[PDB]
Amino acid sequence: GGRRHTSFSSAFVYPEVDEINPADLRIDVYRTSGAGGQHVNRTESAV
Amino acid sequence: GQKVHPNGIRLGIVKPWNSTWFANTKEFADNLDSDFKVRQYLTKELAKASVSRIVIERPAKSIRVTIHTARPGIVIGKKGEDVEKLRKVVADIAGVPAQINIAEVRKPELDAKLVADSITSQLERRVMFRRAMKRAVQNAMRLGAKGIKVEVSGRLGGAEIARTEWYREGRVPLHTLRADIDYNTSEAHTTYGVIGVKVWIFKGEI
RNA sequence: CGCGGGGUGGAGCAGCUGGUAGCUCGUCGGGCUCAUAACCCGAAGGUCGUCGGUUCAAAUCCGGCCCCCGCAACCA
RNA sequence: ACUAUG
RNA sequence: UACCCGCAGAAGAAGCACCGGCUAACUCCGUGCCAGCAGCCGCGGUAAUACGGAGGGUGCAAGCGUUAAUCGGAAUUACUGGGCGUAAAGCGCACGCAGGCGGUUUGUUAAGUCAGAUGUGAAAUCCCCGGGCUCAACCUGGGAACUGCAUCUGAUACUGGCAAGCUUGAGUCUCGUAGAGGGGGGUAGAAUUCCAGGUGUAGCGGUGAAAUGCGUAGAGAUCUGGAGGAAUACCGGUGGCGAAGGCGGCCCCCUGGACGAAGACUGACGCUCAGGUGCGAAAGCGUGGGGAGCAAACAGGAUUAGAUACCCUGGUAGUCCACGCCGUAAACGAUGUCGACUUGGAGGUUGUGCCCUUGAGGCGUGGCUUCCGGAGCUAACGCGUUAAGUCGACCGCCUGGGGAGUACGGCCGCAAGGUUAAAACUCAAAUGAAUUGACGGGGGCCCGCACAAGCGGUGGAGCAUGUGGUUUAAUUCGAUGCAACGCGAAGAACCUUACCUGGUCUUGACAUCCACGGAAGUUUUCAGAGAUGAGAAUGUGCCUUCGGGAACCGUGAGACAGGUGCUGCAUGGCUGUCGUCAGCUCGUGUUGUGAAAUGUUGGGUUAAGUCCCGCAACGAGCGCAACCCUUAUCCUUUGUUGCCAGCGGUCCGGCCGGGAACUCAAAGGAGACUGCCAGUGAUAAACUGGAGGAAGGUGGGGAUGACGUCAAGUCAUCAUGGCCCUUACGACCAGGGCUACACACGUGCUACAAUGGCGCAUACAAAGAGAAGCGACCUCGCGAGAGCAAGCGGACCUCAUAAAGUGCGUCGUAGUCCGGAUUGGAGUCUGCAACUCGACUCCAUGAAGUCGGAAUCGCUAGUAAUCGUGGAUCAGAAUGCCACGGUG
Repeated sequence: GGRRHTSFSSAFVYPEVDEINPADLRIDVYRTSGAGGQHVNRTESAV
Repeated sequence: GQKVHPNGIRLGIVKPWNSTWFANTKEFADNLDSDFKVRQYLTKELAKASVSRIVIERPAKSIRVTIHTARPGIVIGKKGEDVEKLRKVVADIAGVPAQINIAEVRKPELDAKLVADSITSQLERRVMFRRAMKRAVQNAMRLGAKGIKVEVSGRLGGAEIARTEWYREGRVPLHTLRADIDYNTSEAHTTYGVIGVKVWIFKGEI
């Protein structure tokens, strides 16, 4: 044609910028559920 | 397409020139610049006087302006009075001693320049443009123009977009060189800028 | 961790038997078209993860370090 | 052997 | 209290909506697709009659507007009063119960129907004629009306009932004819596939071209024999039959309908049909058979950007039979069934009756069917006795587009799904026929360096120049597919100049007006880059009812100037472009409801809407053509500065007597018109050939550019509406810049060489320019040039030796005796000034380049190619631009 258009465009400007304490954790330790004889029943693998 | 100027293609066939003097190369540019100012003057003065055509020849030293006009009375004023006070401001502009003549124009309806001036006048006092055109065509055709087109152009009745209405009547053969096609032109200065007005006027052939 | 495999142009791949880095796509430049895509022509581009050894010479052989996968981590 | 879009 | 009388003073008493159209009423300012308006179309993006405000106007008016609600308009649910071929709309086709409708005649009944009478239909309301409130609303007297229902008494044409008939509608019987009508059972021949053999040898097959595929384990081709399944060439037909779906070899068995002829028989037994029942292509489903060919899915091969496709090689369900289901299709004539009436023509098919059957024939009469077309109908297309015409009976269906034939529910189904069938929400349209265009990988005819046939280039190299980008203080602004890019610019060192830097001015560099002072001018002066700022002299042109006025300069304040600032999308003018393409229109008539059409198309022909002939057209205009310039032959006149044939003389030169022939010069005329001959052709227009002619069919070249197209280009040539700046966006100056350079593109020039390079001699042009100009001769300089100096406003003189060419010598296929870029040194000229940045000369230096990828340009004859010459612009600065001849 040759019509008056009316476009838009952004600009966007943003700047740049550049371990968890053992005190803060409690650690339950306890027995597992499931399959395998005398060893599963007794020991406390699970955390 | 663009047309050749119908006066200009027909010079030294059926139209004659308007400046009809001889020069060599020293004085040619000067004569042209004089003849320009003697016309640029006599147009500005004799605006009401209805002037078709200002011929200029140069015999001897002296300059000789013929004027053609619808209204001899208003140029000659009284006892000349006006002719003679044209001469002595012309004869400055040339430099040489001058000589004004006059001719009539018997039918101002059949001169291109006067028809155009006429129409261009009416458009400045805010006349409807289709009337102004169509009067002019009728008037020429009842005084025996073999044909006539007129052509106004550009913001007509103060529109916001330009147009060019035109209006022929009879025969107007512009590729025929033999044809006498009296042609001319005028700008109306209105409040809506300019409107331009062409006018061709066939009068028969040879 | 125990065992084994892999890091190569921008992407996916080949070259790993020491002396020579290719393939398809992408990028760049030119054309064709009113224009874009396809199509035609021409040109570039790889510290071979990283550090250190061995050799006259390391993408290639050898060691450490880092990331990425796969297999194993069983009998009570 | 040609092909798509605006 | 109504009502009546007195007092005072225009006093105490006008708003609301609208003004774009519908719809009565218009202009400014603000605003700039924002804010907002809006019932619907839509308004608003810098000139808004549509927003907001103002002024004016229109309409209502103690009210005026908005919203909601009903009817209207809406014939848009149609009783009055609509439709259904293509716009929404005819069930896929039948049978048929309730229902609706029913030929003709006599009698009777009196239900419908009609007439009259009585009873009732409350009053108010409505309507009419009155009356009362000052009028009006309001109140009220009398009437009419309450279209209705019942009872009684008549009428009996129509409808109905009951009875008795009739024969034309509808049926039954008799006899024949045609038919792919249906169901079951046999059978024939051709072909494909496979199986088993014989002959035989390298391909076959397939495609646009291939490959996958088959083949030396013997394919394809060919011959013999066998198996099996499916379909029936020819006949074959806008032929036939069937309610529709449908039905196609021949034969038999069972069976349905249609039609015709003449007569006999029943006596309205009829038509239509909601719900109901049946029939119903293909695909698909179930159980069981079969399986040649074909072939959804699927596989591989191609094609392609991809190719889940079109094409190829294979291939399973399916297609086939039996018995069940499914119930749908553009199941279409997109046209429900039945009946009646209303001009014609051409056919086909099947009966039948009359006729020297005398002929495959002449004259009629039924049935079914194809194509034209009249009246009429229809929005139009079309339909048109087989209606979509004129009527009647019954049924089905439609009520904007999407949502959606969908969801939910019901019914049917083995399933797939069918059938019935909504609403919210959303848009202001969606749709039909016809018209003008434009478009088509639709068709036909015709053109053009469009292709083909050819010759030469561009794209690669170095330079010139323009453009983009990048850079810069600035690289001024514009032109951007064809139709910008050696374009504006026919010529940027300063100027130009519009840009940057710094330095200056403010009624101004430029113009008009008034005021006051000085005749204009001349001449050096020191600062400063320059603009600019501080000094000596000099007349008095001119008239003076003598004031000064006029020529011209500075100073003064304001009206103003100024602006290459913005908008080419507000404009004029001018230009490019399709395109020198043959087209583009009008008037009056006519056709059509109309947009429109016709003319303008058709048959010939032309370069041409050129010309002829036709034809509801007849004419006209703009274009084509011609009229104009130039070139090609001749004639007439006129001969200097041009010319020299025949004459004399010579310094051998048209140079000097002379000549007026010839070339040439530039005025005036002649000549070319299909004019003449033959043939072709509708006796036409024209075409093909021939003659004479310098030229022949528009002889060659230019100028000439229709209506219009692209909001094409240009506000920076000029003009111009509006906006903008006005101690700056105006104005003056010096220096810089427009010439920058990692790059990319355009247009040119020069090359890469023996058709050539260098050296020496030697021939034949045209067209131009010239006074602040062209500049000879002679002298100086290697040269560019310099010094001196005739001539020439120019057929006289100068620029000015044309070069390719030709002859003789030389180089030997080499990055060269090809090529000239680049750089160093030294000059010349123009110019106040060549650093940035001119051209030319001399000496030296001697890059790239060995004929250019994809691609791409120009040209049909004095053309292309190649060779020089001149001009405008211009102080100087042409490889560009415009022009000229040579060879060809």
